[PDB]
Amino acid sequence: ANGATSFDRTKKTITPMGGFVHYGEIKNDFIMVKGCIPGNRKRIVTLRKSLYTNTSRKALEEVSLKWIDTASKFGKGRFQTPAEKHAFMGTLKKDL
Amino acid sequence: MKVEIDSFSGAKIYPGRGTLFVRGDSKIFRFQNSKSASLFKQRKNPRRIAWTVLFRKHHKKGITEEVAKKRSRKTVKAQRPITGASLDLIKERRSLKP
Amino acid sequence: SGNGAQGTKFRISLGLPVGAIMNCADNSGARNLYIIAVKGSGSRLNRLPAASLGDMVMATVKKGKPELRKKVMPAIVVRQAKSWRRRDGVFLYFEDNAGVIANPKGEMKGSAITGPVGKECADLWPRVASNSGVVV
Amino acid sequence: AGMTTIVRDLDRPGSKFHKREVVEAVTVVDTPPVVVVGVVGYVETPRG
Amino acid sequence: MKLNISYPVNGSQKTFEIDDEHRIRVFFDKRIGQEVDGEAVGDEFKGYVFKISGGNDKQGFPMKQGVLLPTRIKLLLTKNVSCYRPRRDGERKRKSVRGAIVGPDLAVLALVIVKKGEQELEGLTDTTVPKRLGPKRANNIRKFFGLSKEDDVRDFVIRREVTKGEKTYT
RNA sequence: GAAACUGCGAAUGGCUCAUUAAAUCAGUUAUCGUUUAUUUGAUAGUUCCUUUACUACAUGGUAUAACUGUGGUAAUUCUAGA
RNA sequence: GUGAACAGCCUCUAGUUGAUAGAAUAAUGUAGAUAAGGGAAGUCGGCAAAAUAGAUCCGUAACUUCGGGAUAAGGAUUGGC
RNA sequence: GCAGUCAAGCGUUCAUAGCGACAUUGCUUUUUGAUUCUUCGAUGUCGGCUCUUCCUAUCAUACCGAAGCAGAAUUCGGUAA
RNA sequence: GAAUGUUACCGCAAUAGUAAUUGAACUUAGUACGAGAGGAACAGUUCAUUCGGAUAAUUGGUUUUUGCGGCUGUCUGAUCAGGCAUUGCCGCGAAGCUACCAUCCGCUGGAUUAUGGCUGAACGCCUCUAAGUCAGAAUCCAUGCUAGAACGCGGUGAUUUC
RNA sequence: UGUACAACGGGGUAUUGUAAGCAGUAGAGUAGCCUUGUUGUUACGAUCUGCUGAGAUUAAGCCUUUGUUGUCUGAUUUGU
Ligand SMILES: [Mg+2]
Ligand SMILES: [Mg+2]
Ligand SMILES: [Mg+2]
Ligand SMILES: [Mg+2]
Ligand SMILES: [Mg+2]
Ligand SMILES: [Mg+2]
Ligand SMILES: [Mg+2]
Ligand SMILES: [Mg+2]
Ligand SMILES: [Mg+2]
Ligand SMILES: [Mg+2]
Ligand SMILES: [Mg+2]
Ligand SMILES: [Mg+2]
Ligand SMILES: [Mg+2]
Ligand SMILES: [Mg+2]
Ligand SMILES: [Mg+2]
Ligand SMILES: [Mg+2]
Ligand SMILES: [Mg+2]
Ligand SMILES: [Mg+2]
Ligand SMILES: [Mg+2]
Ligand SMILES: [Mg+2]
Ligand SMILES: [Mg+2]
Ligand SMILES: [Mg+2]
Ligand SMILES: [Mg+2]
Ligand SMILES: [Mg+2]
Ligand SMILES: [Mg+2]
Ligand SMILES: [Mg+2]
Ligand SMILES: [Mg+2]
Ligand SMILES: [Mg+2]
Ligand SMILES: [Mg+2]
Ligand SMILES: [Mg+2]
Ligand SMILES: [Mg+2]
Ligand SMILES: [Mg+2]
Ligand SMILES: [Mg+2]
Ligand SMILES: [Mg+2]
Ligand SMILES: [Mg+2]
Ligand SMILES: [Mg+2]
Ligand SMILES: [Mg+2]
Ligand SMILES: [Mg+2]
Repeated sequence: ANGATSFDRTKKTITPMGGFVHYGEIKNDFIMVKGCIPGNRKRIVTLRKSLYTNTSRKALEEVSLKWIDTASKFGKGRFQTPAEKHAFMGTLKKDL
Repeated sequence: MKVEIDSFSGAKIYPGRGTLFVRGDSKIFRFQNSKSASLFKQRKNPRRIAWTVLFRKHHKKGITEEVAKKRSRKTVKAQRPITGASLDLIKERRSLKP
Repeated sequence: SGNGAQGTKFRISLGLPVGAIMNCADNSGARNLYIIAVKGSGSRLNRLPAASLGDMVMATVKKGKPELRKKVMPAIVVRQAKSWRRRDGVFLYFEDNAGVIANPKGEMKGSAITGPVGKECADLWPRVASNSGVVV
Repeated sequence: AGMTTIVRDLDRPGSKFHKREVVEAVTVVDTPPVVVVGVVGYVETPRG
Repeated sequence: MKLNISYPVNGSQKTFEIDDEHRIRVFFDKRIGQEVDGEAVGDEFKGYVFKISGGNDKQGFPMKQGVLLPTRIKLLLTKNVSCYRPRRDGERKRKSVRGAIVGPDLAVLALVIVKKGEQELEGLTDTTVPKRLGPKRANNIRKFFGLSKEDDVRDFVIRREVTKGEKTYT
């Protein structure tokens, strides 16, 4: 329930279905940061404390997520979970 | 945070996904992706497009156990009998005979 | 934007450069509006001024009651057709480019607005909130 | 690792989106614990 | 949103107010008529099964069984139909209606009890309100008391007491 | 005797003269070419069922308003659940 | 064969498979394409590019030396069985 | 082309807030002339497109001093490219 | 990229470059001032322009994924499945690249100019100035950011035997 | 010589939109044999339907893998 939320609560991790594209899973502690970061997927990055105390009010805002999109990135993502998928889908020629 | 559905394909649209078309009459059409959105622009009719919810509903596809039975009901038999008339004598005058 | 607009407009994709002609959506006799300028726009050499939903322009009436032609009037862009994006994350587009002639204070010359209207426009101009039918 | 969308309410008294939800883009950095293998001290000089 | 609950055994009814999304959210995506297990909505309601009978969203428009949809739509309505009372013979009016599918936009949800809980509810299982009128037509009297066609109704008709000051009547 | 149901009426009246030139309208015809509430006159012994172990005729069925109560909406001759 | 066709496109007979080669797929190019919203605002100038197109049927202005203008313009249609 | 000095006048009154005659001293080399030193065994003309950089005699933006600056607006000036 | 023992890792920072820009609304406030007409600003807030560096969750573009499907002509007897038509044509199209057509981010200290002042003589008075000194700008120096001197430098690891 | 690497295979993710084969009382229809029909029969017929959100493709810069198979000392050079 790592990519779950107080408002979502469904046990799921941040890893999108089929995984992150060109990376992997993320089985360790992770940093969710607003927006985009220099560097590309798989690159070593260094996160660093601010050099000043920002009174911005843009910072100082204390966020709480409602929801974290876990749908597949590789292709046009429909479903969050294989559970949720199997729900809407119905039953297919393989299955149980 | 609503999850809408595709006015063409019948697919869940989770937030910030696909496009939203506002037609001339003010009818709003929501698409999950550029597939519906283009099939829509092409004047395709979802009931003829085999992978559509709408198509599947009309063709009776995979629904099964939603047409299977269930159990929802009650058993009650309670006695009110009437307002302004003494409800004491409403079960004394009701013992029936037959 | 500018004069008489109450509030501030968050940025929207610009779909209407100068010389675009947009449907005139009011009852004031103008058939359409040809955009010669976009109020509050910037300066960068060779960049065409371009307007979005709820923008104040300066237009001429290319088709319509001859009393409305051969002159400049302010106008306000109520419909886009170039998909923009809101902060609630939805990319949405109307089916036509449409505006309604107004005055410098932002008061419509016409009594009604035929067709829907962008909310970003209604929030910004009150007298559009008046004449508007279904909004967004 | 990648990026993904988020939905959260907005707290900005004065904004047109105050208390309405916004969707926002975020990235995720795979960040297992580092291990401390050593210490290095530095002294000041007129050359730095 | 406000819950409006009925006990169609005692004739009891009373409302309630729930503000928590996780409590409410049990009702979302559920239609009118779908049953609800009560521990989800509260601890008092554990063991109670609720039937979703209708309700009104904000701005007040009623729901309508059968529309599906979780939104408002405008329909043509004729005689003998919900959310409309015809003013004139063969008159139909095009009126707004809220869908049958529950949503966070609902200001009131209408509820009906199916199975009793493990605990009594204040104004529902505790209090019982009697039916206003009793049988009037002949054979319906015979089916409230089971008399056959011999027993002669006239003494079995209900009699309601009332007082005129110091004169009590029947 | 309120309310409400049920019935009947709201297609008469009143106003206006925009459209309309073989249309209307007028006088004169036709319905052996039709529909017609109401009014008025008449008009109905037959209804079941392999037809002795009979079918309520001393009279068969519920489901609704008003009402009672719980409600929704800024708002209407709005109406919901019970 | 398709089609009005000695057109384009595919094929039989015959004749070729000759034109330095290998590995990559940076910039910039030469030739071939596409692009949301706007639509000549570009520019000396719509240069370039795009748009149009076959047939059947409907329809067709000024003006004219009466021969034209005219495929004027504008439309509908077209597979398979 | 730009900038001074004298201060007769202008500015209701008031030479210099803002201006300024008759005179007069200068600066500038995107004006035009004058010259003919270089290039006639050749240094590719006008304009635009594109792009960089520099000047300041500052149009805007920063902070100021004047005003015939009540406010609002404007004008003159300074440090400023 | 040779050479300053070899090779490796972690660093310093001389010098050089450097970056942010402008506007509007809310509020202040129908306020200060004014007879009136008119009519500000400082702090606070929400956005925006122009510029810059990134980035691709999402939306859009691109299509030889020649991935799936459709179509014309013809050729393989038909069938299946395919070839050719300088990538035959069409619809969708993953990935990648990519767009103020998309999203995210753009630091704060010091010293000064003009100018206004303090103290204060020269000149018993007077003066921001002569000595000394306060406040001060989109300026300047640093902070920050990009290089890292291939002839500037530090710390550290391991350093070959037939 | 192992939480090794690779080539396949499996699973997920995704793309298209229902494969071939067979079956049918679907099919505007149409032929043929007589025993001329109280569905007479045998077939042929664009298309439709069912098996079938099937089939095909899916890292070439997607994710993953207990299975399968294979690989694991060739070359040069350097010293205060
Ligand atoms: Mg796409
Ligand atoms: Mg230009
Ligand atoms: Mg009348
Ligand atoms: Mg009934
Ligand atoms: Mg050659
Ligand atoms: Mg060649
Ligand atoms: Mg190229
Ligand atoms: Mg294309
Ligand atoms: Mg274009
Ligand atoms: Mg034009
Ligand atoms: Mg021009
Ligand atoms: Mg030009
Ligand atoms: Mg010319
Ligand atoms: Mg010209
Ligand atoms: Mg020319
Ligand atoms: Mg040309
Ligand atoms: Mg095209
Ligand atoms: Mg046809
Ligand atoms: Mg004076
Ligand atoms: Mg004077
Ligand atoms: Mg004088
Ligand atoms: Mg010469
Ligand atoms: Mg020479
Ligand atoms: Mg030369
Ligand atoms: Mg030269
Ligand atoms: Mg004065
Ligand atoms: Mg040596
Ligand atoms: Mg005010
Ligand atoms: Mg005054
Ligand atoms: Mg894309
Ligand atoms: Mg193909
Ligand atoms: Mg050829
Ligand atoms: Mg940018
Ligand atoms: Mg700092
Ligand atoms: Mg000094
Ligand atoms: Mg070095
Ligand atoms: Mg070193
Ligand atoms: Mg199928």
